[PDB]
Amino acid sequence: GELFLVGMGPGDLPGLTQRAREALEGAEVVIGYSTYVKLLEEMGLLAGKEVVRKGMTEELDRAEEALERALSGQRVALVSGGDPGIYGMAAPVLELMEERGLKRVDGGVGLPGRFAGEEGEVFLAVIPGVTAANAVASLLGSPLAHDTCLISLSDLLTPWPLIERRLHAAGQGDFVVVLYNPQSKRRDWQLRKSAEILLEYRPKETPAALVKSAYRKRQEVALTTLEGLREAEAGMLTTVVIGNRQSRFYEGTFLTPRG
Amino acid sequence: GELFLVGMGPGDLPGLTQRAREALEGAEVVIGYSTYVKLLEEMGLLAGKEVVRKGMTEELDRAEEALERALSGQRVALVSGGDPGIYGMAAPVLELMEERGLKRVDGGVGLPGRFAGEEGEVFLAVIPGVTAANAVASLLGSPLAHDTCLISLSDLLTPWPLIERRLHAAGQGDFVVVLYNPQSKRRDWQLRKSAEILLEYRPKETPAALVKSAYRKRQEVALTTLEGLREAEAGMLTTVVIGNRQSRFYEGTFLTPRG
Ligand SMILES: Nc1ncnc2c1ncn2[C@@H]1O[C@H](CSCC[C@H](N)C(=O)O)[C@@H](O)[C@H]1O
Ligand SMILES: Nc1ncnc2c1ncn2[C@@H]1O[C@H](CSCC[C@H](N)C(=O)O)[C@@H](O)[C@H]1O
Repeated sequence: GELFLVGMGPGDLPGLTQRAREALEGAEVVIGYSTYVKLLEEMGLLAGKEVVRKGMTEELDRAEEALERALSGQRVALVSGGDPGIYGMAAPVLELMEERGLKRVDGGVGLPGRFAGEEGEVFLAVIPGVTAANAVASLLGSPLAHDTCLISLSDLLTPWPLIERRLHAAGQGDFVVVLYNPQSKRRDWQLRKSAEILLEYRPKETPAALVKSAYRKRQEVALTTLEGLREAEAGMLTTVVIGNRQSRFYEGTFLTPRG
Repeated sequence: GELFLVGMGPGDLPGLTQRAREALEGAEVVIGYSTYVKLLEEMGLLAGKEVVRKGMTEELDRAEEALERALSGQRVALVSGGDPGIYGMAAPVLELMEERGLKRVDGGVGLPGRFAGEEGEVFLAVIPGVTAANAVASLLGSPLAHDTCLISLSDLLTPWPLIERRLHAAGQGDFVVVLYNPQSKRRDWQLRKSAEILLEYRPKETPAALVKSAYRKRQEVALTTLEGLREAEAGMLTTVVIGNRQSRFYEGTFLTPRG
């Protein structure tokens, strides 16, 4: 069967690539987390297709569901917000295929590729999409105009000590920092802690920003400073951007110099 | 006037977002480096528009050209490969506007935004696109599935010592690394040096890859190891990806684990 991991971009119809539109068009079954599936449903892109979102809350369940359906011979589209390879479905799917002992049967390298196992075969492809970092940057100015680090604050499946390590490294290397999954329930202090770590490498007045629901309804852009981040509140659909030692604000824009 | 910095994505027609297509459609004048402009011309997207590519070799010239035209009241589309905010035109344009003393006249934050000065006004917007990192990752597997660092090896306008610093930090933090502008003429040793720096933090057998002209003609995917990178040759349209201490190869795919 076919299994296409389709990156949706930030969330609006214009945000998808034609390649993503085409992948959805050819899919017989579309799988993804409720919120994303509904966005596509509202766009009117899932008419006449089997839509699967019930019981798709868990990352692993979505991957297993999509893989078993593809192995059975269905043309599946597993949707991800932004890009599937950035804290998305690409990794869970490959890890599951590896676990199931699927082997490449076309002699190729990378993807797309055809794989097969005792339980069938699957043509796997990843359709890229605009990731949150680039999407929120377009709503800020040129914050990522220089070397950037992408870090997820989702301690889920990743030790906080390591995240601290990633933050110190990003801090000492003077990288612009983009925080994915900035705030949680279990640990409502991670954002503040992240800011304090970075504060040891760059000024309090270092430009920072919290962009919520980029390109979606209730989109919100909030400019602040690294120091201000210590008391900031972030949602589940928020991406935080922290400038480097050269970043500065220019007439409302977050400007990170090219040189 | 209008000035839209349009991200083209990797280079093929399906790679553009509908938002990018729409920005080009509404533009009266399209500006960009020869190679990118021609790609769009081949796609048949510039019919009936004033196309500017002669004398557009320099980054600064393209920005100045686009800005002066917009200030004069033209609807301009300044095109960039991938995303305009990743080693693109977003920074040069903002820096030029700042230099010219343009001030925001709509009370907004971030972008899009309207700016004006002694020489006129301009409505500035950045249309995001799939950046090379995400585009080549889709052709590899799930290499960027965890925290990633984007570094440009273009010593142009950026001291090599700093790049070394960025590399050591990325190395010590165990970040997956994506190298933009990997090889030059003046310094045909930067790639090898970069590999040697990272070799002090992760194994020789650490997965690595060189992806050339992703989604374009003569696209090429080459899998190798960090050690192998010391003797690798990269082109101007090549992006290099180096896995972290957990990355591994799986049946032809570059797999960086999610946890
Ligand atoms: N529209 C949007 N606006 C702001 N941040 C967003 C966003 N969509 C996704 N994110 C960010 O991404 C996190 C989910 S992690 C999955 C990310 C996705 N594969 C991508 O490429 O963007 C969120 O917690 C948030 O930090
Ligand atoms: N189609 C493609 N395949 C591989 N690398 C590419 C590419 N297009 C751009 N790049 C990478 O980007 C570098 C130019 S720097 C400009 C990058 C662009 N704004 C973006 O978002 O991708 C190249 O030297 C190369 O490393």
